[PDB]
Amino acid sequence: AEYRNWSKPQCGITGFAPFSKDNSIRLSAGGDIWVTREPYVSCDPDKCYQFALGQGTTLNNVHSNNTVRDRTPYRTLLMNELGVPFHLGTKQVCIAWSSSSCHDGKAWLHVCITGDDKNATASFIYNGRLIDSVVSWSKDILRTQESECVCINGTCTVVMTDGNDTKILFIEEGKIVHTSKLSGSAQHVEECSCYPRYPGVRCVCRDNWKGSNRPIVDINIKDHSIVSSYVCSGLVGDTPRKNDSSSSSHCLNPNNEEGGHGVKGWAFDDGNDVWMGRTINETSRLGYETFKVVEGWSNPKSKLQINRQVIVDRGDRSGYSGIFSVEGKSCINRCFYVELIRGRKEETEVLWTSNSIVVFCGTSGTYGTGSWPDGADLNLMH
Amino acid sequence: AEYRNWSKPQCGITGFAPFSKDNSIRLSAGGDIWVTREPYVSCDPDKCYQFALGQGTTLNNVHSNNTVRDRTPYRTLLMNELGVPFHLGTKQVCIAWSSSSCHDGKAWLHVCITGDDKNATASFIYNGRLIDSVVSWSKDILRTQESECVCINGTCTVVMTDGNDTKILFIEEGKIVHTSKLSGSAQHVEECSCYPRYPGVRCVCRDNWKGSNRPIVDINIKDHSIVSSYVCSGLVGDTPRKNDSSSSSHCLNPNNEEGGHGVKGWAFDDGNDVWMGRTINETSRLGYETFKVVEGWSNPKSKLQINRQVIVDRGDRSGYSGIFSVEGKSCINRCFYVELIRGRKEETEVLWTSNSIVVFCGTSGTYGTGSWPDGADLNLMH
Amino acid sequence: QVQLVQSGAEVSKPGASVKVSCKASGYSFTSQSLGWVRQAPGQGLEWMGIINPSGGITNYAHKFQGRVTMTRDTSTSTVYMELSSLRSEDTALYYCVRDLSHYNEVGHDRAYYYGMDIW
Amino acid sequence: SYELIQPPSVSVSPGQTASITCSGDKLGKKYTCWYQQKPGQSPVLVIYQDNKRPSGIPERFSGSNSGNTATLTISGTQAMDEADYYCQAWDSSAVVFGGGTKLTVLGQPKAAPSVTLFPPSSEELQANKATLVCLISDFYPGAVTVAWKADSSPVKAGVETTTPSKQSNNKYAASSYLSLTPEQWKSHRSYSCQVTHEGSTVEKTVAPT
Ligand SMILES: *[C@@H]1O[C@H](CO)[C@@H](O[C@@H]2O[C@H](CO)[C@@H](O[C@@H]3O[C@H](CO[C@H]4O[C@H](CO[C@H]5O[C@H](CO)[C@@H](O)[C@H](O)[C@@H]5O)[C@@H](O)[C@H](O[C@H]5O[C@H](CO)[C@@H](O)[C@H](O)[C@@H]5O)[C@@H]4O)[C@@H](O)[C@H](O[C@H]4O[C@H](CO)[C@@H](O)[C@H](O)[C@@H]4O[C@H]4O[C@H](CO)[C@@H](O)[C@H](O)[C@@H]4O)[C@@H]3O)[C@H](O)[C@H]2NC(C)=O)[C@H](O)[C@H]1NC(C)=O
Ligand SMILES: *[C@@H]1O[C@H](CO)[C@@H](O[C@@H]2O[C@H](CO)[C@@H](O[C@@H]3O[C@H](CO[C@H]4O[C@H](CO[C@H]5O[C@H](CO)[C@@H](O)[C@H](O)[C@@H]5O)[C@@H](O)[C@H](O[C@H]5O[C@H](CO)[C@@H](O)[C@H](O)[C@@H]5O)[C@@H]4O)[C@@H](O)[C@H](O[C@H]4O[C@H](CO)[C@@H](O)[C@H](O)[C@@H]4O[C@H]4O[C@H](CO)[C@@H](O)[C@H](O)[C@@H]4O)[C@@H]3O)[C@H](O)[C@H]2NC(C)=O)[C@H](O)[C@H]1NC(C)=O
Ligand SMILES: *[C@@H]1O[C@H](CO)[C@@H](O[C@@H]2O[C@H](CO)[C@@H](O[C@@H]3O[C@H](CO)[C@@H](O)[C@H](O)[C@@H]3O)[C@H](O)[C@H]2NC(C)=O)[C@H](O)[C@H]1NC(C)=O
Ligand SMILES: *[C@@H]1O[C@H](CO)[C@@H](O[C@@H]2O[C@H](CO)[C@@H](O[C@@H]3O[C@H](CO)[C@@H](O)[C@H](O)[C@@H]3O)[C@H](O)[C@H]2NC(C)=O)[C@H](O)[C@H]1NC(C)=O
Ligand SMILES: *[C@@H]1O[C@H](CO)[C@@H](O[C@@H]2O[C@H](CO)[C@@H](O[C@@H]3O[C@H](CO)[C@@H](O)[C@H](O)[C@@H]3O)[C@H](O)[C@H]2NC(C)=O)[C@H](O)[C@H]1NC(C)=O
Ligand SMILES: *[C@@H]1O[C@H](CO)[C@@H](O[C@@H]2O[C@H](CO)[C@@H](O)[C@H](O)[C@H]2NC(C)=O)[C@H](O)[C@H]1NC(C)=O
Ligand SMILES: *[C@@H]1O[C@H](CO)[C@@H](O[C@@H]2O[C@H](CO)[C@@H](O)[C@H](O)[C@H]2NC(C)=O)[C@H](O)[C@H]1NC(C)=O
Ligand SMILES: *[C@@H]1O[C@H](CO)[C@@H](O)[C@H](O)[C@H]1NC(C)=O
Ligand SMILES: *[C@@H]1O[C@H](CO)[C@@H](O)[C@H](O)[C@H]1NC(C)=O
Ligand SMILES: [Ca+2]
Ligand SMILES: [Ca+2]
Repeated sequence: AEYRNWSKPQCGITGFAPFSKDNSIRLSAGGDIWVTREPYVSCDPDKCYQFALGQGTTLNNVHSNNTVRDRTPYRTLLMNELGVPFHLGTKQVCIAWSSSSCHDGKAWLHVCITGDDKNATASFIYNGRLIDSVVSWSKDILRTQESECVCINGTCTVVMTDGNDTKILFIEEGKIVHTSKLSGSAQHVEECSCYPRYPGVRCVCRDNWKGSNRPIVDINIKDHSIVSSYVCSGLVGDTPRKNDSSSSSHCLNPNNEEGGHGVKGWAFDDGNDVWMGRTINETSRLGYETFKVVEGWSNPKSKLQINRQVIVDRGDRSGYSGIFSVEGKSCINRCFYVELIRGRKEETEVLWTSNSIVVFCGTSGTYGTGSWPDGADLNLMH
Repeated sequence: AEYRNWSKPQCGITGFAPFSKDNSIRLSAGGDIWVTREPYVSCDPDKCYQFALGQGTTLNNVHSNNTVRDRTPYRTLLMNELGVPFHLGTKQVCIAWSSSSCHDGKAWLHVCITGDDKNATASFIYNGRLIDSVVSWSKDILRTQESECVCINGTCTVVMTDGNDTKILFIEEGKIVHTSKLSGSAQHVEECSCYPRYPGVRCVCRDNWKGSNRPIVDINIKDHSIVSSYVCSGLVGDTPRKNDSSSSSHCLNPNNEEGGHGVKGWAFDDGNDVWMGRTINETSRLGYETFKVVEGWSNPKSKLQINRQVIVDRGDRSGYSGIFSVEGKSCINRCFYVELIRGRKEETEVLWTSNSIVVFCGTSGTYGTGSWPDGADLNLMH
Repeated sequence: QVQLVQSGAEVSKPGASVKVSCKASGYSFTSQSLGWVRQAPGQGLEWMGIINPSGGITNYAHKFQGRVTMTRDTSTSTVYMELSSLRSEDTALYYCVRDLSHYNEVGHDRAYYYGMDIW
Repeated sequence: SYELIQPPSVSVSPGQTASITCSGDKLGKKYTCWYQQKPGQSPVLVIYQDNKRPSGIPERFSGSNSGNTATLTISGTQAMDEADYYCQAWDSSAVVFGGGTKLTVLGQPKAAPSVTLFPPSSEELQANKATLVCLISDFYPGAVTVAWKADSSPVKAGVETTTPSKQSNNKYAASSYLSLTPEQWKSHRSYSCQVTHEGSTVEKTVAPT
């Protein structure tokens, strides 16, 4: 087994095709299924896996009450093969209310954060063994990507933030070998969706304070230098945001439109164009769409989209989304998952909060239309 | 595959980082989970496993009533990958109401004791086949470590006690090749937490009759000689015990403080210092803490601790704890598990007695604070 | 120039209901949660609940569950507090507050505790 | 339900350092806030996240949270710092306040209260009513707690107490009323009014005879 290098061009992409769906909530009405949130997908060279942060309980369970709380000592990182729902046989790979995972070509790395809000601990588990650990540096809720990290030549990069102070850690076989502070014009960086862009790593993240345009972080694996900006596209990708006719953007600064909230999302470049996903509803996490914005990676005045696809209808709930990359015979493909959140507090028919997932992958072929929502009937679940 | 030699220095340790947690009791309120007690963790060169002694029943089950009894013909040793809760697909590897397990680098060895109190039988299962057996020698409840044994160069050592007569057995591929009687100044030795200390094996055990300082047993693998003493540290590690200001200790004798009871625990040496865990509460199994006592391995007057960590808050239940060792690239790391006991007789809200586990591993990095208790709400479980 | 201006004083009969309003300005209305703290004459502060103007989700203190309704109108940058089944011990000074905290109970992914910076 | 315990009153002299504590179970694990309420205006955030000061708050105000106690510290106290101070934390997203602490910058020496307990007037008893009147005067600082006793058992219902107000001599006074039925008045041997001021208690007693 050799280290992954991702030294292949990005695949030609006309859009995205259906890949996977777990139907987790529908199954939990007749079976013991974990309560989860913040899921993501990552693949080793052989097969793909779905991850999620459990709540230490199943859904049909007295302990599923009040699972809207995001930090508890009972949250663990769940790992299953993609398509296997989180049943009672699921492996909890570490203790975590925030996490990131990636495969360097030889073994799995898990970054797992747990503990007190003012004094959290990030554990670094490589090939099933704890190798390193680091304490919160700002003493104010240490958190990380909630999606896959990226490894190149045995060096894995993960973005972590503390307090409102964002750092980029370089990990070799579980050992922190270098730490770089976030540099550039991105003012707030959270929950980065990173992907290999040889010879470096590119991340599209979430600005939870000042902008509805997503920040970008570029990581150089060789000299550990960091540069950061914002996605130029005049069609911004965060939620909440203004409508398409009145929204604006900027390549270096946050747009100062609908700050104070956000949602984890993704985008990746295709020449001067950008592929991105976002919620259809501009204010709430309803629906999910993907499209390409021509000149969207380099022109902040561009609002010309093409190749739109509805992933979730505007009347159905979505949630977090992120990117994962897969190495093919000749090119690196881009895929993404969508978290489909159900329950409290937006839905009062039940006492719990959980999610299912739907997964799409880039295609060079052709495709049609559809909608793949969670599909559970909360009114009937009691 | 080659035999393990553990011929590497002990890793530098600043403390312990979170590793695993199974949330067994919380899940059992919405799913079929085994009733267990006396758990432990052991790893082969590839992955780690959690063990426990089942009670022949799940929790939501009429047979979970009166599971405070510790010896029944229905108890079996359960084996799962670390992090996979004991669901109905769990393998019962042998019949046992007392057990020990270890991997010699080639295959698994299980020591399993079952049968009548006055005439128990220890079975020795190696690579899934029964190789040897021995009868109780004192005819008064034969028992063993309830944690991992230690193998060096194909020779595995396990500590076993009968009656109030403690013996150390040397096993090669499942066959008892030598038996040594316990020698030295340790007066009562039970439930040893053993770890490889090249070229030998060191065990920290439980004196259930005369001392709240833990006994030590040192095993020479080459000449089968045994020497035994007590942990010097003036901060003793058993429960019950006196408070820190009035407790005393001795390097060769039991301290004669709060005898008649105890709890399985662990400790390991770091030069002249000792790392150890213990319950926070001095009289009951409430809370769990770890710390280093400077000169604690060689000075019985030392009460100077540093690097304290709260594993379980003082208001939450703990239980047995033990050590397991893991071979890294250049050093041998020390990890430990904590059994989190819930139910009868200390808690009368339910009819059953069971446990979950939390696992920590030594780190050379930095860490914060927290508390990781069982977390089940017994009041709501009915 | 962040400020909260509240409606005028009210006298109400026991058993009826009272509705107080509060207009926010100086910042984007949808960016921060707004809550209500009351103070009986000569007593301490007592929190009633909060509303997230982005989504309208509310979180009430247990003592007032079933008695209080908080609403928001983003077009007018105004929040309201309606307390029903009024009793004599509801006589108090009612403060409108801006809570910079992020509560899971009103739609935030990561709970974050700050405090009430504008009254 | 979680609770925060503050001392009802704390006194210092101009330029001295005032320290207001706030106690709660494992309070060091949680985030704390401190609010300053001057007479007649709204509360003001002076400390958030245990020890952070909002912009514009004087650096004399400092905060600390460790173990089970949170502490607000005001170095070199000025007369304008006289106010009520509230600690604040969260219990499962629910905001919780301490009882509040009155801070007094001493402008005169302390004075013990004078307590006068009036039985119900015969004109009130003849009107089938009964009100005990406990009048407290000439004390400083202006902070007292009143406790009523039926014989030796504490009374809780029917008690109403006013906030200490300033007299013409710059000292403070307060009143407390215990309303009860005429029959409750005759059925007990004695009633007592306990006024505790700065840690020491002054009590008066009346009887139906
Ligand atoms: C079955 O499934 C397939 C696959 O999913 C479906 O095909 C897909 O359909 C969607 C929806 O229509 C398409 O996305 C949309 O793309 C258009 C852009 O494409 C149009 O404009 C192009 C540019 O036009 C200018 O330039 C050309 C130069 O040639 C001139 O001729 C023009 O006059 C203009 O000057 C044009 O090139 C395109 O033609 C090409 O593609 C079409 C296929 O659609 C073919 O017929 C042609 O042969 C040619 O190959 C095409 O005409 C975007 O405009 C869309 O976004 C707008 O609409 C969204 C709603 O759908 C909305 O959400 C957006 O916000 C956006 O808003 C627009 O309208 C607003 C108000 O109405 C305005 O405010 C705003 O400014 C904007 O104008 C959307 O992105 C996919 O590309 C297409 N995929 C593929 C692979 O073809 C198919 O429809 C399904 N069929 C059924 C029956 O379900
Ligand atoms: C976030 O997480 C991190 C990681 O978990 C937390 O850090 C950890 O904090 C715990 C708790 O404080 C520490 O454990 C404690 O260690 C002290 C010993 O350390 C102190 O004393 C050292 C010795 O002091 C003498 O010698 C020096 C020589 O330099 C002189 O200067 C002194 O004056 C003395 O003569 C001293 O060297 C230490 O300083 C070093 O470490 C501190 C970090 O704490 C730094 O500030 C320094 O820069 C320096 O690097 C330090 O001052 C033990 O005393 C503790 O045990 C006592 O307290 C326990 C309660 O916590 C109690 O259960 C024990 O029984 C014990 O009891 C003591 O008190 C009793 C009554 O009060 C007495 O009866 C008894 O005799 C005894 O005195 C405890 O073991 C960890 O070491 C620390 N870990 C790390 C990696 O730093 C951090 O606190 C968390 N933060 C938050 C906000 O949550
Ligand atoms: C799921 O969790 C919710 C939130 O904790 C539970 O709702 C709360 O339940 C408690 C009962 O344990 C209620 O407290 C009670 O209030 C009454 C007054 O109404 C008081 O007399 C009691 O002493 C007790 O304090 C609380 O009001 C209630 N809150 C809400 C918002 O409903 C709920 O019970 C849980 N459900 C299940 C099935 O576990
Ligand atoms: C769980 O196990 C306990 C312990 O065995 C059970 O409690 C016991 O239940 C038996 C019934 O089978 C009780 O015996 C009966 O006692 C009455 C007199 O009270 C007598 O008239 C009957 O002939 C019979 O002997 C016994 O008292 C009771 N003991 C205690 C301490 O409760 C319990 O029933 C079991 N629960 C379940 C759900 O299986
Ligand atoms: C995006 O999703 C949000 C929900 O998260 C949608 O907001 C909802 O919109 C409906 C329809 O306007 C609101 O109900 C209506 O309220 C008006 C108020 O005047 C009333 O006249 C109607 O009779 C009806 O009750 C609903 O309150 C509102 N929900 C929230 C939480 O604000 C929004 O419409 C979606 N956007 C798009 C473009 O679909
Ligand atoms: C990752 O490692 C590979 C293999 O060691 C490096 O491959 C070299 O790539 C450069 C240009 O990309 C070539 O000139 C060399 O001939 C390659 N060497 C070999 C042995 O194949 C690659 O450069 C490394 N990339 C990063 C980003 O570290
Ligand atoms: C375990 O077996 C190994 C391999 O047979 C032994 O390794 C020898 O170690 C000694 C000193 O430790 C060296 O002088 C020899 O050169 C080693 N031999 C080889 C072949 O490597 C080791 O001594 C054994 N240890 C025990 C405790 O039995
Ligand atoms: C878009 O939002 C702006 C708010 O500035 C509003 O004036 C405009 O009417 C909206 N346009 C549409 C098409 O909804
Ligand atoms: C410790 O225990 C002894 C009992 O011998 C008692 O006298 C002493 O007060 C205890 N100390 C503390 C701090 O509890
Ligand atoms: Ca945003
Ligand atoms: Ca003992």
